[PDB]
Amino acid sequence: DHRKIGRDQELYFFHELSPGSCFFLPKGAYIYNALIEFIRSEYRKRGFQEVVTPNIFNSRLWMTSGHWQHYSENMFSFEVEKELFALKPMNCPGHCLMFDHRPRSWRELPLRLADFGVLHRNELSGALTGLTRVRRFQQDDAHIFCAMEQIEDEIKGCLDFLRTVYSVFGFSFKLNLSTRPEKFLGDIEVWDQAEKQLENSLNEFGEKWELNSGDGAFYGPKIDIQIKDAIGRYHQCATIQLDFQLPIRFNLTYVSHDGDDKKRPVIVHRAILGSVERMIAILTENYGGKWPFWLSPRQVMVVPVGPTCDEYAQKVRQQFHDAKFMADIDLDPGCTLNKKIRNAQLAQYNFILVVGEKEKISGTVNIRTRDNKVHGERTISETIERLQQLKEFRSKQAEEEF
Amino acid sequence: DHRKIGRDQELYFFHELSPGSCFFLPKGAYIYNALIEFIRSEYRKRGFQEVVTPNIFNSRLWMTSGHWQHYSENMFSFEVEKELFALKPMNCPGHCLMFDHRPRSWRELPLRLADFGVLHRNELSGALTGLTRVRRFQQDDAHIFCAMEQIEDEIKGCLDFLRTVYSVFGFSFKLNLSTRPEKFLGDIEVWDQAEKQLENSLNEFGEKWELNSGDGAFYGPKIDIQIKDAIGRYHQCATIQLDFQLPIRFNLTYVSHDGDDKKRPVIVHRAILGSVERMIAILTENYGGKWPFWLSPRQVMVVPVGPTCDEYAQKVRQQFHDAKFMADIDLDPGCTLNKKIRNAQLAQYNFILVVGEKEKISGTVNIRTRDNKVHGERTISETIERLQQLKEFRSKQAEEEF
Ligand SMILES: C[C@@H]1C[C@H](C)C[C@H](C)[C@@H](O)CC(=O)O[C@H]([C@@H]2CCC[C@H]2C(=O)O)C/C=C/C=C(\C#N)[C@H](O)[C@@H](C)C1
Ligand SMILES: C[C@@H]1C[C@H](C)C[C@H](C)[C@@H](O)CC(=O)O[C@H]([C@@H]2CCC[C@H]2C(=O)O)C/C=C/C=C(\C#N)[C@H](O)[C@@H](C)C1
Ligand SMILES: [Zn+2]
Ligand SMILES: [Zn+2]
Repeated sequence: DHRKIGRDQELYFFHELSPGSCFFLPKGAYIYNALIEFIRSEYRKRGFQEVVTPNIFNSRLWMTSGHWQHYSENMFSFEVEKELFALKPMNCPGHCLMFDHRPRSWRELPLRLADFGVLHRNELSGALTGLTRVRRFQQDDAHIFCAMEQIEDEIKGCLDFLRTVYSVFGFSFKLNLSTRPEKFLGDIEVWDQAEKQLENSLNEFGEKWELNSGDGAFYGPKIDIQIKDAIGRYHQCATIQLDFQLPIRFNLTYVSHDGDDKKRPVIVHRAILGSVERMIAILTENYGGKWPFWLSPRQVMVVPVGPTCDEYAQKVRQQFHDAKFMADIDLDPGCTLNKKIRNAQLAQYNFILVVGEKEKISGTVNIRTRDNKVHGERTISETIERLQQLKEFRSKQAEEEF
Repeated sequence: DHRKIGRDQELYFFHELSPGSCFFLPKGAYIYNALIEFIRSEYRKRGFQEVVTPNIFNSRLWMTSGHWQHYSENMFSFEVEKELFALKPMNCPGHCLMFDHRPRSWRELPLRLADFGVLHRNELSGALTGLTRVRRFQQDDAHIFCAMEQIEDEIKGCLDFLRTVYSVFGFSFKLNLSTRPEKFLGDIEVWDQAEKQLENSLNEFGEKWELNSGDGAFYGPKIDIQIKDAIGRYHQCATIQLDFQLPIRFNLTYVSHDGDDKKRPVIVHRAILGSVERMIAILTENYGGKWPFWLSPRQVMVVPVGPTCDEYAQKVRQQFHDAKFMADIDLDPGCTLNKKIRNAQLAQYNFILVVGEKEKISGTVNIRTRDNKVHGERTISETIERLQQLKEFRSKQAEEEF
């Protein structure tokens, strides 16, 4: 489904020379960068600070993190000057080094570090499918370093995030709490404070949530989120994961209000999209090829009524292109208006701007949609402004709200 | 000094667990993304199309491109499922695969594909210095696929690209043509057409250039370009490099206007900044920590006169942060106005917004620069507007031009 649309819409493809990795053609790449810019746009508002980290590390780091022990087979390892190195499966330890880079206080907390960095995980070749099961991807990854007392407040924020992002997509979602398992690490009082705060947040949030007892990780309790597509399928995407182990293994510390300087923070792993790749696949199948305007690789199709208008159509497009819209043009003299409009619709262009003598004289465009409805003849400036609003607010039906 | 400035400004650091790879703190990360965004802003105007490509490839690909026989000592390679894979030192072969993905025509040319993808090259620990000699970097990398006859024009565009970017940085620059070496591959006629067109555009560019004979690569002629910093030191960053070998090795063809489907295009490797890392090192060295407002990780410092205004100050600081600016705040009740201002000026904040009771009721701010010049009182909206104009135009002196 999403793969066939990927090839048909010239979004992305796969080659046997890099299994589990994807090739994004300029349009799919536009979608990639669009999603990332969305996440960042929310980061700037929510107090998340993006960082750039290394993609490879010495084996010792993975030894202290616990990957070399429990993840070793999923990691690509190689040798640099007789020392063991590996590509990062996760961004977490690198962020731990960043927190531990200098002394930190309680006034810095909560400290939220976001990373889009490239993750590699070694998946058996037989199990690889499309963008769903991959060896390479960029996850929208942030870690929250806070005090225990702050947890409840950070979680509710973390939920407010989800509900916002998904509400842009038009997804409905369900939540579930996985608590302390049989075998667990660290003191149980910490576990209890944490889980109490988690429950309080989930209840304050208002959504019906499920409790899976003992299904949490040994290093911390967790909230999992599943997304429901248009057809009603569920995909595990978002997660909120507490880690008490990581601060101990990297010996992480802040200076309390008190301030005792031996207090360790709590780590919160969170992702919302999952990975960009995964979100792209799911969205490609969910939208059925019809992309919302802000995500759309083909936003505008300028078509002339006749060759006489070929120049005007060139101007118009350029102007829309200078408005940061993805705007193409159909100049083929050997094809009819209706056929160009229809083909633009089959190619899933959100807006088709038809121009003719009347439009050339008045400096206007005749607005057609993908649906294909008529929005009449408007000035190019009016149209640009309206489209700009539809793009900025990420309207899911732009054509109807025009 | 760029290391010392990186640490003192809290930009980036290095760790023994990943030598040759850099850790970018939120400020350095801002600089990073700002540079990439600049290059993209110029890509959108010049007809460059960005793509996303895999970071690891099968040994077969590198044996096709020639990296296996040539660059293998600088490549990190590892075994997966009894097959050799490697991290990509360069983006080129993947782009060749993207060109070869479907049949193409003269109408599609020139086809300019840009890639910001992460590149690793294996450098000796002893050779590693800061951001200047690294194992990990993101190149601003583009490949132009054009017909031979188009070369002279494309090169011209390339130069115009070079001229624009550097002029934003305020960099003067040198140009040198390297031509066919004694040991060379490809037909000599092709070489002669290429070098002819290169000479022509270098001459129509109107800037003095040096001729280095036989100093070119075996696979093509090239134009190397060096930038001079404010101190008068030259750095090798930009390159335009022709490749006839890559199209042959990957068997790339397009359909000519005349109907011939057997014609190979010419590949043009181009990079303006070299690597983002490298450009960051050079700019850190060049500016002395005094960043142009658009590149500056510290844009705005909000200082309240007294506790009564601590509220208003945080609203201001918030609004500016929503406006996408980097805006900090100095709340310390134990410190005087003048030393908060002086310290902000020492920390190289471009603009210092002082906020009193008078400003709280008026919905205004009192503007002071890094150079300790007063712009007086302006509304928040006005200030945001002017600052945004100065940011969008990437002005070299924002403080003086406000
Ligand atoms: C090295 C250990 C392997 C662990 C047993 C892997 C499990 C399969 C599972 O626990 C992983 C997990 O849920 O990670 C989830 C991540 C978060 C988002 C998506 C999920 C993701 O990235 O897949 C987060 C956990 C990171 C955890 C650590 C780190 N560093 C732990 O301290 C460390 C003990 C993990
Ligand atoms: C495998 C070959 C290795 C070649 C001999 C390396 C030389 C040391 C040097 O010529 C590399 C070079 O100039 O690359 C320069 C790149 C371009 C900008 C920065 C520079 C950069 O990235 O450093 C570009 C060349 C890419 C070339 C190819 C590819 N693929 C060639 O077809 C292929 C034969 C390269
Ligand atoms: Zn994590
Ligand atoms: Zn190249």
